[PDB]
Amino acid sequence: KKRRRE
Amino acid sequence: GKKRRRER
Amino acid sequence: GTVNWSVEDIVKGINSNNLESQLQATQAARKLLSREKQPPIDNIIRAGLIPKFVSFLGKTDCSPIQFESAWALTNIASGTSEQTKAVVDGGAIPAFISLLASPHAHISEQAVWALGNIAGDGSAFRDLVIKHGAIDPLLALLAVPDLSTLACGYLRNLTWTLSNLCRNKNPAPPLDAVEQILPTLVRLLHHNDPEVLADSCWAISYLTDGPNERIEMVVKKGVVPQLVKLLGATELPIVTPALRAIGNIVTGTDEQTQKVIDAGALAVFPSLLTNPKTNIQKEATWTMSNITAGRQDQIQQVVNHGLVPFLVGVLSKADFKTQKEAAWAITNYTSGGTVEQIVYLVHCGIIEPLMNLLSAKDTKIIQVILDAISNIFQAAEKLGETEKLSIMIEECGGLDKIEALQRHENESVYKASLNLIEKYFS
Repeated sequence: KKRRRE
Repeated sequence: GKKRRRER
Repeated sequence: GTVNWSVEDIVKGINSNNLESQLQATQAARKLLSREKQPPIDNIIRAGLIPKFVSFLGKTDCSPIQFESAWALTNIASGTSEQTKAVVDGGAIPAFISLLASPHAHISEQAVWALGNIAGDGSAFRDLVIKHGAIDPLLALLAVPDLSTLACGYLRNLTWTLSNLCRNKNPAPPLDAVEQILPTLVRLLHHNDPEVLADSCWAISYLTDGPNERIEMVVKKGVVPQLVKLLGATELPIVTPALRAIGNIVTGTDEQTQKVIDAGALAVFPSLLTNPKTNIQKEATWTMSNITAGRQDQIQQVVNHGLVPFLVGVLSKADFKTQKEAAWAITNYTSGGTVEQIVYLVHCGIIEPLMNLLSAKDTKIIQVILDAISNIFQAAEKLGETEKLSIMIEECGGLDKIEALQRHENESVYKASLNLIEKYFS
């Protein structure tokens, strides 16, 4: 679910 | 800024 | 008398083997390299001067020429990667590290600055500065009982150079260098100068931009409460990196995210999600989307802090990039939330602004919204109230947009819309 997508 | 120029 | 010399005259003075002539010509080069417009960096490189400047860094008996050459080389290193490389190729890295111990504060400061430009070029020069041993002497300059006794400009330059040792990826900085710097960074993050605070936050934001283990090295030092405090600063140059660091941290484990919540961060989000700076709203909404990807008890704290109406607000009206983060925040919420939490979303007014964003010519936000609708319907099934939801979607023009998407080109999009129509609208 987490997105390292700034 | 990654780099800095010293002007004075 | 050193104003606007030609490069030719600089070369003639530097090649004279009269130290005082060399000093005057090196100052003339420094002034050229310091001018407002188009400093002639390539012409100075092409004249062959970098080796001479580097040898002048070593002239302990002529501190003025150490200073002038350090400033000249700093400004060359401030340029493109190729210009920084020319300085590194001349042997400048060990020569500057040796000047960190100078008894002249203005020379040590200039060496700090030059190494910041070198390390700031990229991961390889950063790691090469570290291998030549820069961290110990840099950290020794800050080993004072109270940072307030240092000159403000000097402390700002040190903080900035340390932030460049923390910057860049592929690879990230060596783990042992990060462990070595972090306690000094924690102390700088509590200093009262706004520029020191901003660059300390930037450094923390770089160190948390990475896998969970890098996040944990930072979070374990106990900085999250100070970051949350800075999240409420009035200075936008502090809020911006503080929020980037907080957002990086909540990309980590649910326990790391809980430390952000425990420190009070959610109480700042009413203002961040309405902030006049578009970039702050966007980063705040992205951060919210990684919090709504958490546990049901973390979703519940988002609810308790009154943040679902603020997400409805950003979905209704914001820059499109922010609206897209808001759509993600809603899909994450509906994917992880309880039935009661999802119901609450609808009572807050999520459906109409969600439907309105189906007019967007962005394929992934359409996929995101369709996923949310399906999740909301599934919660409605368990309550036996899908028809109430269908009518809601129909009254605000959403059914039209969903039907039209059956003829949308992306197969993932038309399959999702087909299922919705087949399942709940007939």
